[PDB]
Amino acid sequence: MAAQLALNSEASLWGPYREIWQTVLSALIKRQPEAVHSLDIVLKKYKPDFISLFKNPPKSAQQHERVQKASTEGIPIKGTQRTRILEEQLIKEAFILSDLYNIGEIAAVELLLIGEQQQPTFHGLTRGLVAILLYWDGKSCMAESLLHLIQARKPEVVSMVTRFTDDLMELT
Amino acid sequence: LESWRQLVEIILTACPQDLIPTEHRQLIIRDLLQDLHVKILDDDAAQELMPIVAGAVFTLTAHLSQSVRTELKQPMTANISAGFASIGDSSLHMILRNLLEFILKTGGGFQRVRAHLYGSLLYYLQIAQRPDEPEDVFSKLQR
Amino acid sequence: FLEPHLVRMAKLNKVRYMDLLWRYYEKNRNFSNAARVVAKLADMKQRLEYISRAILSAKSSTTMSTLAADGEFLHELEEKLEVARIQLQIQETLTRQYSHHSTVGDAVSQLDSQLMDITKMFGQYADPFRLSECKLAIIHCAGHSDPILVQTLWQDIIDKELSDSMGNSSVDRMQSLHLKITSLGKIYASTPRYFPLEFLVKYLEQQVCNFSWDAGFVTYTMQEINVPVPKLLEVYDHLFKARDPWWSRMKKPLHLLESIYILLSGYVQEPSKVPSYERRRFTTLCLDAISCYLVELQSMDPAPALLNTVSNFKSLQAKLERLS
Amino acid sequence: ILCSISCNSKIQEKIVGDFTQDQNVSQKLMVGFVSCLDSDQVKQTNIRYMTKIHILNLLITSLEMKAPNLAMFLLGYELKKPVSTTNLQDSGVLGCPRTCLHSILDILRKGTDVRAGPVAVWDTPHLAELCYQVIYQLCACADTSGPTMRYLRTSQDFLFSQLQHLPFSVEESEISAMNQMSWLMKTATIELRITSLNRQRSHTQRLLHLLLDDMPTRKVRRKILRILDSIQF
Repeated sequence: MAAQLALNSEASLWGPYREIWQTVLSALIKRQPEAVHSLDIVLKKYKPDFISLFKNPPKSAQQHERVQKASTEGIPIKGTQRTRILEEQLIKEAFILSDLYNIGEIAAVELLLIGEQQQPTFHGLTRGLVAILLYWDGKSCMAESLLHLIQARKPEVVSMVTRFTDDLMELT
Repeated sequence: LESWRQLVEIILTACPQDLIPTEHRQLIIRDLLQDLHVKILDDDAAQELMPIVAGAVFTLTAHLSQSVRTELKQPMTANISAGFASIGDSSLHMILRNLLEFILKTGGGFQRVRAHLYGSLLYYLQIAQRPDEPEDVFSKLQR
Repeated sequence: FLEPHLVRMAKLNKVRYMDLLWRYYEKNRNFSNAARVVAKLADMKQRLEYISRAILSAKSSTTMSTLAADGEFLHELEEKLEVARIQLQIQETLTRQYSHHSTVGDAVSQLDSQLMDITKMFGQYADPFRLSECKLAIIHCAGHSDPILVQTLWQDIIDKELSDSMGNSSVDRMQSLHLKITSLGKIYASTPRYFPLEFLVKYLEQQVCNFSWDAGFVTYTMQEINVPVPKLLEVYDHLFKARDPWWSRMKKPLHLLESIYILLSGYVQEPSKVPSYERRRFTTLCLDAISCYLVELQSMDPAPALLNTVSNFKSLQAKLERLS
Repeated sequence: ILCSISCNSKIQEKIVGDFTQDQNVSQKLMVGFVSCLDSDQVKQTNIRYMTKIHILNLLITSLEMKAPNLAMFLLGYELKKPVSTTNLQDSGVLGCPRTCLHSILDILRKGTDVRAGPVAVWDTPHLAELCYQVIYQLCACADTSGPTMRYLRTSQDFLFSQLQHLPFSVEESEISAMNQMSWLMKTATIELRITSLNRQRSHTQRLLHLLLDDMPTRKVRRKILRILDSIQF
């Protein structure tokens, strides 16, 4: 507990997935040259997402002793928009469903709270099933972003974009 | 122009005199009358601007007559040169020279224009009649 | 608690601790923090190892990440690596020169112990040693453009090489110089600012007339560094038409003429050097140049070698006409 | 075909009765309309354009004729209660579907420097005239009169952000730029008239303070005069 407070700072958690899209949408679809200057910071700060959309890592029984008990000591979601103390049904979704397409408990709520936003806003779709749709819709935009990035790669930065896409092609 | 005209007239007159500096109110009426006169006296603006500027003139001078009828009332508690400071006799003539210009340009067909200025003319002259005893410069103004 | 244990110990085998920290971070999806910790470490012979380790760890930090700040830090580490490398090669050089210079060793230790600023480096390592190649590299990276400075640096490199090559046989000196020049050129080939063609060619030809070397040396060297034959021909023609009295004074105007001839003959023998789509126009240009050269050769008092050269040029003209 | 049906009058009542008969039918069809407006590919955007036009012209004509008519069902209004007592809410809040109100609000909100601009380039409203008429009819017919203005003032600050742009520089069609200011003037006029008929000083202050205080704060010509100089005669 006194252990994850000394970690002074790190950029963000799931805001990227939305901040990238608006930065990618602005740099590519909106055609802003001051955006592509910031894109020289976004494109590859979030390279582990374009490589593996909905990626996974490694989780063990020692991490269980960090979080102690989720109910007793609330899990530290480092970001939220609508407060919601989480139940016992979410821990059973953390241990099981994260052994699958692997979202994660903290990321299971950020998905529900995004689904809770468009629960009646999107037509005929209930909370749990909106979260399944905006999860596949976030990756479609995550891949449509990567396409429109490469379509542009063949007027100044074109020689910078081409040289960096050749090295990346040079992984497969 | 119609939209603009109506908007301005209505709103400005509808204000419940919340503006504390009346000098600024008369300054606003001053600049508005100057810019208006400048545009209408052009030779490339056909009768389209004849009535719509006429309607705006008839309104702004009516508010100005009430503005100066207020000036003859409000003494200076806020050294006797704070009542006629923002008025300007030269501006009272420049407005008059522009007004006589628009009456010359207006042909007999545009009666509505002549009608909105003739009423704008007198409201400028109810300013020159003496309710109280300005004193001599007002007298030479009629001259 | 592994993470804070690591952080605390690293703040208080710091290298080992921070390395472990960054590894754990990358595994636990925290490579940004890995990077930050690694850079902090870097900043905080043993120092040589620290620098090598710093470089390795920052390379691990930003594999693809183009984070402006971190990417620039990695570029600076590569430029710090540049510093290290240039320092060590030139130190070998000047050490072996000044009876195993002790001051060279001291300076190298200083350069590895801490990262230096441009001004300091320049001044200091100039007066005792004159590291012209290194200075050129430094200015190239920063973007400072001073044509005079660049030329002076190139001249000094050549002169130092020549001083060191005086002991060697003419052929060996020549070869070493060639190799060095070619390598340095390949580094700044794309940038014409840091490669003053006209000056370099002129100075080198002057050196050739002074040391009595082969006429075709310069031409061959330039063809090897992928300098287009049309461009080289243009440069040579320009130098010739400048009527520099230096050549007349060295009793070798005909030598320069023969060097031009050798370049041209080399082109004719292997026409593939020039691109296929430019061959016809280039041939026409050569035919004109040949005409003018012949006219001048004929305005000069006749001599047997002159007549031989005239005949050679006419044969070249005939061959070029047949080609076109 | 939908626009051609709207040509005649009393059918609006029968059309609404059909749409709202079944809960699943009223929702899907109305929100189907909305998502369609949230717009090879050269003719895709073109068709996406003409679709928007035929849908906006439909909403106008159906609105002037009758109330409650088709416009009342589409614009999130309740028909089981009189239109004057509807409580309009933000898209999603309290199970409220993103309506044709929340859709057009998003349309104008995106700082329309976009190349498309107002679709009135060759036609009718700059789609501000529609909003400014729905807001207007609300007050005229007393149907949710307070709600429309209240919402626009508190939730979006729509006029203060829109009137700050002053003269819209569409030289492509000075007919369009003049019309955009025309339909915007008739609205700011009735807005400040009615806010002042109530007792809102803080709102009225900020609004009129901006329009008139040309004095450079943190010779600059007044915003009201710069408009007049953009009107060549």
